[PDB]
Amino acid sequence: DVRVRKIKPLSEIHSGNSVSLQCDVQFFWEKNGRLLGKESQLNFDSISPEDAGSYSCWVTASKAWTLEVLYAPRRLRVSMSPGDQVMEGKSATLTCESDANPPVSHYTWFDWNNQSLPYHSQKLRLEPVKVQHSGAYWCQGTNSVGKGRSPLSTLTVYYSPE
Amino acid sequence: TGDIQMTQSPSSLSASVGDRVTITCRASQTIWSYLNWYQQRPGKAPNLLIYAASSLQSGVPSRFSGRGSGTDFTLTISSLQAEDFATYYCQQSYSIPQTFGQGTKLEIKRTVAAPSVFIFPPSDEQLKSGTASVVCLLNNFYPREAKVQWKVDNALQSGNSQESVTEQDSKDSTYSLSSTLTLSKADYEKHKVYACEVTHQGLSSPVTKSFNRGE
Amino acid sequence: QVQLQQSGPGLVKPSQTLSLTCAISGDSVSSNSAAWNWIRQSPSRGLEWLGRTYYRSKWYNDYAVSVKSRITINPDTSKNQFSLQLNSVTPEDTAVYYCAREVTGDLEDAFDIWGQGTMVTVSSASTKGPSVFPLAPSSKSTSGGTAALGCLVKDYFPEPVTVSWNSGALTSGVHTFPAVLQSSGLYSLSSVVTVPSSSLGTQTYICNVSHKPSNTKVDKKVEPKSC
Ligand SMILES: *[C@@H]1O[C@H](CO)[C@@H](O)[C@H](O)[C@H]1NC(C)=O
Repeated sequence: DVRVRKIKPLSEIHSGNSVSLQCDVQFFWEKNGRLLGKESQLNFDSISPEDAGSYSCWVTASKAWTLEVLYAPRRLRVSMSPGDQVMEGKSATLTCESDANPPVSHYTWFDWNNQSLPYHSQKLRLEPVKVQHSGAYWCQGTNSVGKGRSPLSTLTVYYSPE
Repeated sequence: TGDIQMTQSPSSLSASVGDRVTITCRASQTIWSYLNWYQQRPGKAPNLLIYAASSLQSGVPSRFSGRGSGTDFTLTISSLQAEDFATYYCQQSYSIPQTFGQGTKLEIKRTVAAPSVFIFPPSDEQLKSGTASVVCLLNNFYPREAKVQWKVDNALQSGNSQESVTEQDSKDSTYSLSSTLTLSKADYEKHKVYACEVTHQGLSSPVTKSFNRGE
Repeated sequence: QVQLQQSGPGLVKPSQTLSLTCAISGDSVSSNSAAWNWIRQSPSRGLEWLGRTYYRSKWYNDYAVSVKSRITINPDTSKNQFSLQLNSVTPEDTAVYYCAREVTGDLEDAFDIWGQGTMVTVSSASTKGPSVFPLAPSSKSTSGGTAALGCLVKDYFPEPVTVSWNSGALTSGVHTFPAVLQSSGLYSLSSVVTVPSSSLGTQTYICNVSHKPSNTKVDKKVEPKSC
C-alpha cells in the first residue's frame, strides 16, 4: 500500500504558507522526473505558485498527487490597444492583464488621483477619448485569497492634425 | 465574445394571488453577481427590486428574493400579491454596454367578476362642434372576454365604434372597458334610442344600458 | 430624497435632432459615486441602454454603438442637469426615453433612481391639442349608491395624454383607458371614476388633462345632471 497525503496544512494552500506532505526503508520524492528529497516528508519554507505540480514517492511507486497553490492576483499590467498613443475622438481599450488562482472575480479601475471608475470587467473601452483623459491609470484584481495592484500605466491622447 | 445578451424565461406566466412564482435570467457570458432585477408597473418607470443578484433594495417587500451568480439567476415571489402585476426585467452591470432581458409579463388569475355597465350621452358642448360621442363603460370585470354591441333604435351598429381595455387593476385584478360610438351631430339627432348591450361570462343574460336622446 | 425630472419636446420632425433634459434633485451630476444614464424603451425593442456621462477627475462618456454616431450626453454643472441629443432622428427612434441615476459602487451597480419618462414621436404631422368633454353622472350611470363620471379627451397628436382627478387628490376608483387611434390619425381616450351618489351635491370632481407636446393644461369640472 503506497500513497501520499497532505499532512501539515489543513488545506488552503496559499503562497505565504509553509507547505508539506509525507509518504507512507528508503524514501524518494519526484517531480518532473527529478528527485527532490530522500526523507519521509518533502517540505517547503515558503511555497511559490511554480512549486505546484504532480508529485510522487516510492520506497512500490506512489500514484500521482497534484499540488495546487492558490494565490492573490500578481503580475498585473494595463495593456492598451491600439496603444498608449490614441487620437482624440477614437477608441482606447485598457486590458488588465492578470495571473491568479482562482482567477480574478471582479476588477477595479483607478485614475491618477486614485478615483474609482465605473467599470468592473477585465477590459475597459474609453470612447470617445478626449485629450483631458490623458494621464495615469491602473487596475486591481481580487479573488479568494487577496488583492493585486498594477503599476501606473499612462495613456496619451493627441489631437488630430486638423 | 461581444455584448452580453440576457434572456429571461418564461416570457409570460399566469398565476393567482398567493402563488409561488420564479423568473429565470441567463447571461451569454459570466457576469458574476453584477445582476439587477427591476419591476415596471403599468404606466410607470422601472423600479429597482434587487441589486447584486441577492440584495433587496430599500422599501421592496420581503416576498421578493434573488439568487444566483455567474450566468444563471432567479427572481422569486414567494406569495404573489395583486400589486405585483407588472413586467419584470433582469439587467447586467458587469460589462459595457449594459443589457436588459426581454422581460416577463406577469398576469393575475382570479375569480369571475361581472361588469357594471354605464352609458353616457354626448355632452352639449361636443354637440356644438358637430359630432356626438356616446360612451359605454364596462367596469371591474374578469375575465377579459367581453362583447360590446351598439344598438341605435334597436338596429345593430357596425363600423362606428372603438374599444379600449385597461390593464389588470392593481387591487382587484379586474379589467375595465370603454366603448365609444362616434356619430355626426346630424346622424345623432335623427334617432332616439341609444343602447349598449353587454354579454359577459359573469352575466346570466346580456345586459343592455340605453337612454333616450330627449330625456 | 433623490429625484429626476425630465423635460423636452415630445414631437421631433424626421432628420432633425432630439433634445431632452434630466434635472437632478438631492444629488449632483458631478458625483464620483454615480453615473447618469439614458435608457429608451419601445414595444418594438424593449429596454435599451443609450449612454451615460459621469465625472471622476474628468468628464467621461460611454455610448451604445447603435447611436454612437448621433448621440451626445453633456452634463450641466450650473443647473445640475444632463442632456440627451440624438441627431438625424427616424420614425424608428420613436420610444419612451428615461433618465436614471446609476449608483456605481465597487459591488453594487444598478439604476436606482429613474425619471418619469418622455415619449418622443418622430413624425411629419403637426401637433394637435385635445378637446376635453365631460362624462356627466346621471341615472343611467348610477347603480345603487355608486355613480360613474369621467372626461372624454378627443382628437390629439401625438401621444400621450395624462389625466389626474382633483389635482391628484382623487385616485381610488379611477380608470384612464389607453388611447385609441382614429381613422384621422389623431388619438382619443377617456378617464372615468366611480364615486358615491350621495355626495354628488357636495363634492367637486375636476379632471386635469395634460398634453405636453402642445403645452395644453385643461381642467374641466364634471357637473351632475338629472336628465
Ligand atoms: C494611490 O494609491 C496607491 C496605493 O494605495 C498609493 O501608492 C498612491 O500613493 C496613491 N496616490 C494618491 C494620489 O493618493
